[PDB]
Amino acid sequence: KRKRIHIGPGRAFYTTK
Amino acid sequence: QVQLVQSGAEVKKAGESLEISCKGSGYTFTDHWIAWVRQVPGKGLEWMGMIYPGDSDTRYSPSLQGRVTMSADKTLSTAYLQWSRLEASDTAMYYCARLHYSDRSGSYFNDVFHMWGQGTTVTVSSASTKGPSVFPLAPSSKSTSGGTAALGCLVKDYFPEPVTVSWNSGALTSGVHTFPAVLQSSGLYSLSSVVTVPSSSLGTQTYICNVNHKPSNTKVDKKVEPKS
Amino acid sequence: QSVLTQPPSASGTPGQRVTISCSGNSSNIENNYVYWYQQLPGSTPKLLIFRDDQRPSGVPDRFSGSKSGTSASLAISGLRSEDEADYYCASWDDSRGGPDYVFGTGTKVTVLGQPKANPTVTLFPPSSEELQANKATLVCLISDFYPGAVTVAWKADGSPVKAGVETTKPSKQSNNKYAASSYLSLTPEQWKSHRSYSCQVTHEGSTVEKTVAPT
Repeated sequence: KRKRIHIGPGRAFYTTK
Repeated sequence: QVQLVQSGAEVKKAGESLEISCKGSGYTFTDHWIAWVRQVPGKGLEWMGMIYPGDSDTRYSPSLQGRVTMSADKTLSTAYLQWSRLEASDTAMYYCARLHYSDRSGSYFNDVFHMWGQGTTVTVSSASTKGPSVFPLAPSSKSTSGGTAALGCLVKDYFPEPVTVSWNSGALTSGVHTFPAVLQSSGLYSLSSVVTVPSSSLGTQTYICNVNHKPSNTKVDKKVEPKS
Repeated sequence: QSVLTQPPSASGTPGQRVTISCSGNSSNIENNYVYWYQQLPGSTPKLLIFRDDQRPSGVPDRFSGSKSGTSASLAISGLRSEDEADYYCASWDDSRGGPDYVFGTGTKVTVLGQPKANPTVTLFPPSSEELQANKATLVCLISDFYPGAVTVAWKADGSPVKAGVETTKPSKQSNNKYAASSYLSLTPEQWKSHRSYSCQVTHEGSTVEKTVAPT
């Protein structure tokens, strides 16, 4: 979902979904 | 009004199981991560990990021994911090915090712990009822400072709180410092009471501290002297 | 590893400006976002800044965030008595395959309401009668200092000891200065074995030391 966490510039986890 | 409201104080004994909760309302609860934060009295904040209400995925702090877990009910929109078997060092304040912020220009941040709960305070005792031992803190060269000397009473190994102290049956009331109690790893308390007195009188005056501990119905008198 | 290092305490005159460092690693702050929290005595932490330097609406612009390289700073301008609180930094560590949150060690900010004062130490060794009961305790008494924030450290001979130490939160007195107490727990064996034990107290960059031997 929007379970997406963005940890810094150009950096994420749980990108899908 | 987006809201995270927690469950409230729990006093427990070592070995007992426990749950605490955190209920989000006024938003889609299953949208955003919830995290748990621990704070031992007097120490700082520690991340315990997090739960995703959507699909109940969890991520645990590397130092969560596996006694403590997290769960989430989509029905009641609530998150849970769980223990199988509490121990002494679980004693802390526990906050829950939801991972989301929105500034007034509609912008959407997904990594920001803006909303917090009021905390759930949790106490765990690992000790029976014990009256205290008292030991004298003798005045000495290293203790005396000009015409002045410090002597004390070490009141130790007691449970629960409090204890009371007085000197020379109350007659002496100055300058008397009775410090706050300390919690040992044994589950038992200790505290120190000190008085400063004139050093001219150290070999002619008597000093007795009086210790009273009601939960165990014990009274103790100790004479504090120099050393011969 | 995983520890964001903050100075224990920091201070400022009213209307002045104080800054707090926050020091970490390439695994965290260097490339990852940073956040700051204010925690008033008795109360729930409040988010002051997010993503290095942005402040939520409702937060004054005298709180200011910066980051460069392996470290970060919280600028507090226009220092008021209500800013007197605990400050924690935080960010994400990725040493492992996922997003771990981590808080800094914490920084106690006192707003000067009087003049500074270094502490006085008195250290009592274990008494004969505690030794006879086959127990030993060193009592270290720390008194008349300001601001109300110290670090205490014990040493056997000349080396640190962290086993069986507890310290009290400083509180206020009949000279309007702070006092606290620290305890070291030992076996008559340990006590008898070593040359000395020392109680050692750091306060706004000054260290005082008092020392005892079993003779």
